[PDB]
Amino acid sequence: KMVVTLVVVTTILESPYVMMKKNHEMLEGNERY
Repeated sequence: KMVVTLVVVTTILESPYVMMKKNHEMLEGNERY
């Protein structure tokens, strides 16, 4: 075929600031918290 030619945000689990979700093991990304 055609061949070519050549922000880290840290935190800690504290209520009510950052808490675990219900389906935290069933979801991924930034929606886990």
